[PDB]
Amino acid sequence: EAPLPQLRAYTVDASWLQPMAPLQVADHTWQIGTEDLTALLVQTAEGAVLLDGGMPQMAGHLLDNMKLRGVAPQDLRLILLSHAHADHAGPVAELKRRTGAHVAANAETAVLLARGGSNDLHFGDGITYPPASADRIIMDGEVVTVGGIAFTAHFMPGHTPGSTAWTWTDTRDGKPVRIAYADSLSAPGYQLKGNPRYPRLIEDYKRSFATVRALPCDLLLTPHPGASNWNYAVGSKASAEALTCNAYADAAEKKFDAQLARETAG
Amino acid sequence: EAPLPQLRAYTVDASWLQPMAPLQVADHTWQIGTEDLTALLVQTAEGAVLLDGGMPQMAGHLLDNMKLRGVAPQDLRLILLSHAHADHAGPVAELKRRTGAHVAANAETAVLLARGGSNDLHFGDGITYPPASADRIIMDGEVVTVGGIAFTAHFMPGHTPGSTAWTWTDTRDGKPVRIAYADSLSAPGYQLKGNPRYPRLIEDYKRSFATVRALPCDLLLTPHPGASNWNYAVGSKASAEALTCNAYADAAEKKFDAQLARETAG
Amino acid sequence: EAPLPQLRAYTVDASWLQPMAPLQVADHTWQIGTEDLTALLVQTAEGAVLLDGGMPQMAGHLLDNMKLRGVAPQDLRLILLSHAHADHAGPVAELKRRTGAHVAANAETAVLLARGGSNDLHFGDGITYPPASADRIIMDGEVVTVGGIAFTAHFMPGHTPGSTAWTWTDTRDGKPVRIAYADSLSAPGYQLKGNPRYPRLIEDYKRSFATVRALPCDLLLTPHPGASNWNYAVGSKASAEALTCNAYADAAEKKFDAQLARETAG
Amino acid sequence: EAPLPQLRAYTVDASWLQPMAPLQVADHTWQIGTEDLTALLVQTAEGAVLLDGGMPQMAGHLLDNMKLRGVAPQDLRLILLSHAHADHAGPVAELKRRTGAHVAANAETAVLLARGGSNDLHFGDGITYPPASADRIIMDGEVVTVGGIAFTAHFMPGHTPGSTAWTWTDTRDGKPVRIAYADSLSAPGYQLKGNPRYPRLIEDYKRSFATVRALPCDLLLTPHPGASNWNYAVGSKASAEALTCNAYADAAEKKFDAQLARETAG
Ligand SMILES: OC[C@H]1O[C@@](CO)(O[C@H]2O[C@H](CO)[C@@H](O)[C@H](O)[C@H]2O)[C@@H](O)[C@@H]1O
Ligand SMILES: OC[C@H]1O[C@@](CO)(O[C@H]2O[C@H](CO)[C@@H](O)[C@H](O)[C@H]2O)[C@@H](O)[C@@H]1O
Ligand SMILES: OC[C@H]1O[C@@](CO)(O[C@H]2O[C@H](CO)[C@@H](O)[C@H](O)[C@H]2O)[C@@H](O)[C@@H]1O
Ligand SMILES: OC[C@H]1O[C@@](CO)(O[C@H]2O[C@H](CO)[C@@H](O)[C@H](O)[C@H]2O)[C@@H](O)[C@@H]1O
Ligand SMILES: OC[C@H]1O[C@@](CO)(O[C@H]2O[C@H](CO)[C@@H](O)[C@H](O)[C@H]2O)[C@@H](O)[C@@H]1O
Ligand SMILES: OC[C@H]1O[C@@](CO)(O[C@H]2O[C@H](CO)[C@@H](O)[C@H](O)[C@H]2O)[C@@H](O)[C@@H]1O
Ligand SMILES: OC[C@H]1O[C@@](CO)(O[C@H]2O[C@H](CO)[C@@H](O)[C@H](O)[C@H]2O)[C@@H](O)[C@@H]1O
Ligand SMILES: OC[C@H]1O[C@@](CO)(O[C@H]2O[C@H](CO)[C@@H](O)[C@H](O)[C@H]2O)[C@@H](O)[C@@H]1O
Ligand SMILES: [Zn+2]
Ligand SMILES: [Zn+2]
Ligand SMILES: [Zn+2]
Ligand SMILES: [Zn+2]
Ligand SMILES: [Zn+2]
Ligand SMILES: [Zn+2]
Ligand SMILES: [Zn+2]
Ligand SMILES: [Zn+2]
Ligand SMILES: [Zn+2]
Ligand SMILES: [Zn+2]
Ligand SMILES: [Zn+2]
Ligand SMILES: [Zn+2]
Repeated sequence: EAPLPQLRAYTVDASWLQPMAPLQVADHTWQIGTEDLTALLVQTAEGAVLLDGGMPQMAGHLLDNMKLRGVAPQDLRLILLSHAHADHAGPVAELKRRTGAHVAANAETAVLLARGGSNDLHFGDGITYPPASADRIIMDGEVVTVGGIAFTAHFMPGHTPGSTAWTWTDTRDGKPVRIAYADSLSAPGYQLKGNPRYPRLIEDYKRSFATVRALPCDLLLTPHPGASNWNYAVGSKASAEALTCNAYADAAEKKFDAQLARETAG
Repeated sequence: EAPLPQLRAYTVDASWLQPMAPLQVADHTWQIGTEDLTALLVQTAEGAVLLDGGMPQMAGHLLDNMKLRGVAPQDLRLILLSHAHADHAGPVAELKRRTGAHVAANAETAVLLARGGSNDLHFGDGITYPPASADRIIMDGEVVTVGGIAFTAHFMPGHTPGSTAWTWTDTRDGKPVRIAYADSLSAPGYQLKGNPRYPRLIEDYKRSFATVRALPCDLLLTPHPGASNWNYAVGSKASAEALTCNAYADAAEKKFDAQLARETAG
Repeated sequence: EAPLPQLRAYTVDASWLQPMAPLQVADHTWQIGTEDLTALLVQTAEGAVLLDGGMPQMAGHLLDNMKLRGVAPQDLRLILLSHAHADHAGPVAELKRRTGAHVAANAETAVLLARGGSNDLHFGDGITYPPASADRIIMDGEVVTVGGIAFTAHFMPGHTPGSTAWTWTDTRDGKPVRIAYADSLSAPGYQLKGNPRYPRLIEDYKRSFATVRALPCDLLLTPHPGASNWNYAVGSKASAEALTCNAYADAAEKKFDAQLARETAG
Repeated sequence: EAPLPQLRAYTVDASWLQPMAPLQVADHTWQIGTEDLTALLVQTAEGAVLLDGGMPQMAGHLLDNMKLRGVAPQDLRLILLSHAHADHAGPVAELKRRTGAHVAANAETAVLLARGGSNDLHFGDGITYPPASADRIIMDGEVVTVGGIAFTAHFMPGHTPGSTAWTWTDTRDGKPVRIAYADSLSAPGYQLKGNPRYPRLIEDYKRSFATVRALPCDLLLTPHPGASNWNYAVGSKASAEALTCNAYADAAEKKFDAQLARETAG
């Protein structure tokens, strides 16, 4: 009688899809995504690095903003990721096809990216995107260097098994600024306790809060800017209310502890 | 001002998603998909073969019908495909996870399946599904045998580069019936002439019409039953109006020639 | 003048390639590899599991011993691995082609297996084997069940990033025996300190010694039987001198500490 | 009693491993491989293309010759292949890691490259190399353009299913020269007739001879220079005795016909 349900698209708040002009974060580092999704362009003498790309439909916008910054498609050398969900790695496959970029990621992120976010530990097949391959597998603490800028990977599993914080030192008019691009610490709708697909989930989150607290962190950014209290829409004041890494980890742990207590109740 | 567009789901006619009970095609062969999408179960002494699975959301229905036929999940040994579009290979990844099945397919089908139908030559990223890996690569004319039933692959590129017809001989109360499961010969919205992503498209279709004409073909079935004039909803009369392979290829070539003439006009 | 060097084969001690008849370890568990490489067959009512396969050239021998145990190729349901080096995962690709088996492994093991052991963190391309794909990705502590026998994964990174101990409870004439198949803890020729390809190597080994100490462990086996003092060549006395998990971890840590001190010296 | 055999390395004639300085073929095109294996560097205003790399151990030599030509590792934009055997695609994985290059290849070549030449239709696992992934899948007749130089793919299956001829137009002091890099047409030790792994092998070779005859072909080069009568070791006279595409196809077909007759005899 009833047919099987139609496929449902992954739809998001309009602000996550609202294009913005490039916003300078430090001397070499620019936010080039949307008002509510981070995509960081780091420009060096020997090419550019992109950290995250946002949603699948953002590929053209990212290339447009790269061109505004003077980065031709072939000048993009490397793509790094916070984690391989559709709202952060969405356009990676298309960006690889349209640029000279390689992708570097840890093994967990590589296997999730290669299945386009399908068979997610918590989302199943509900939130997917075009698959892409990682060209370089990185280990915890490994340094990736482009044009002399060194990016250090800090694994912080929990939100995904492959969740990664990336740190690098830029300058603000020549003076060092230690940037920490810390991954999400949310657990949206997750089963936290006794999860057969992620048995050590709680232990991983708890260690990840400590990892984030200890990051070198003059300036924190996050894949969802609201998580670190950034306001990309207000330009020069965008960073004014930004959290420290310590405060971001503390807020995330308090939310996590409350969610765990509610799960025990329900 | 305007945000980027939301992602759009691949939605289809309700009849493509309308479950049906198993319909016997020959002694060992059953249609177990929906009223308007073919999924053929061939049952042998040494396990079962599935030819196509339909849409991604059909995985549970297929397993239900397998159980009605006496095929436990671990009894499914092999998945074969007509072509790797979402409406025929949709549930392959999930079926592999939930059964003991391997997938056998040609290289073109394997590479399209492995990217979940993304970066399609004609559809781009508009019609995708969870990626799956082929476990065995097959060549044109290669025979795959399960439980003594021999399935022969006949490449018929055009609708996709990897489009394949599968033939086998079943029985009807012990008497031989040469079954031809011929792939689609449609070109829905395709640019046929001077296509930079498929320069020899017209030559491939034209050869594929000839391939289909020559198939051993007592009984023709097609991924979309309407293409061969099957009527799955009427049970015992389902095959009554079915086309021959010759008539199917002729109708497809006439449609193709008309579409090519219209493309030249527009 | 001098040509580039010829490729060099991965050659091993003859005892690693010396076939042996199946040796019973417990009611359902058999050593079916060679005198000096472990390959464990666990036989259940609903099919068999293979833990490791040894060297690439052992595939036929493994299938022979499976047949002696009553396991037809299609009865092999699952392959599990200690780690994805050529002397333990060597024949996995061929076994998958010749049996109905899937492979389950963590993400690190999956990415190393998929490149056939090439670009190894320590061996480069010197020790490789035919690539294979993991069909199921498992997380730390995840339970995989076949025929009612539950196998629990315990990650113990160091020898490879994906190194895994597998535990299960068998019986000895109906009485429970907790088997621990603990991975290698060696670091043959490895740079341990300040390794840019594995920055947290020492921390991972140190945690892995503790993981092995805590395993449920009535009977310890290891990929190289000599590491746990097994003597496969003497049949019924093969397990007589076997180490406990505690003693295996202690011996490995003492060796590791000495090697680290020598590396600091040299 | 007897242990299983040791693994055997793929060893080749010394001349295949004999490094040579870059040899100019046309204004933009250089032979940069060894005396007996072709590796063509095409240098454009917008980066370089490499067609084949030879044996796995040639990676460093190729990078050295690129540097002599003024091509830094990051200037290599694209790798194209004749076919994915160890003596032509051997160093592709390492070159991708050490350069900015992507690989473009047809689906058949991509699936063979991704398993490192293992499970070869004729060689089994005897001739393998580190696996690499194709970043772009190309179709027959598709044009790939770098720095304004257009490379056209011409499929010529037989030696491998994915065998490809690549054509482009260079200049000799400004005057057009149509270069044809035609793949191997040998069948070394192959079973040609009734091959269950390649049922249409003879038909594919026969069509491939015709494909090679029709190539735009002012100057023919081949993966093994001896096949087209090149003499890389004599510098300026290297091309003097080179065959036409017509003569290369004719010689290959005569050899093929004789081998087929001998196979029928034996
Ligand atoms: O790398 C040390 C550096 O990090 C900062 C924050 O940028 O301090 C963080 O790290 C310290 C050691 O891990 C912690 O004591 C501190 O709580 C944490 O914020 C800088 O203060 C310090 O120079
Ligand atoms: O979610 C952060 C994102 O929201 C915007 C509005 O689109 O700013 C809001 O959130 C900021 C804190 O994260 C507030 O300071 C601001 O007042 C509020 O409008 C974006 O600008 C910001 O990137
Ligand atoms: O395999 C031959 C077999 O096929 C049939 C149809 O089932 O005929 C088809 O193939 C013939 C040769 O390819 C064609 O002459 C014919 O037009 C085509 O239908 C049977 O008639 C025949 O026994
Ligand atoms: O598209 C074929 C598919 O449509 C159904 C109705 O759901 O049957 C229709 O098409 C048949 C020919 O293909 C007609 O004979 C029939 O009268 C018409 O309703 C399905 O039954 C059939 O599988
Ligand atoms: O799972 C507990 C079980 O393991 C054994 C060994 O088989 O003890 C091991 O684990 C204990 C807790 O992790 C440790 O105290 C002990 O040192 C270690 O050997 C059994 O004794 C126990 O029943
Ligand atoms: O390396 C273990 C492996 O070696 C053999 C001989 O081939 O046995 C040796 O090692 C045993 C301890 O691991 C000793 O007890 C034995 O005396 C010695 O010969 C194999 O039997 C064993 O599997
Ligand atoms: O593309 C035509 C061009 O190719 C040449 C050889 O470079 O001729 C080849 O192709 C012709 C048509 O395919 C054949 O007639 C000829 O035999 C073959 O060598 C040039 O002669 C011609 O300009
Ligand atoms: O196999 C071709 C390859 O061999 C060399 C010698 O290393 O040259 C030989 O083959 C040429 C024809 O292909 C002959 O003309 C030459 O006289 C002979 O030495 C290499 O120079 C050539 O690249
Ligand atoms: Zn400045
Ligand atoms: Zn997320
Ligand atoms: Zn998110
Ligand atoms: Zn019957
Ligand atoms: Zn289709
Ligand atoms: Zn369809
Ligand atoms: Zn018993
Ligand atoms: Zn090892
Ligand atoms: Zn080992
Ligand atoms: Zn010049
Ligand atoms: Zn070859
Ligand atoms: Zn060759």
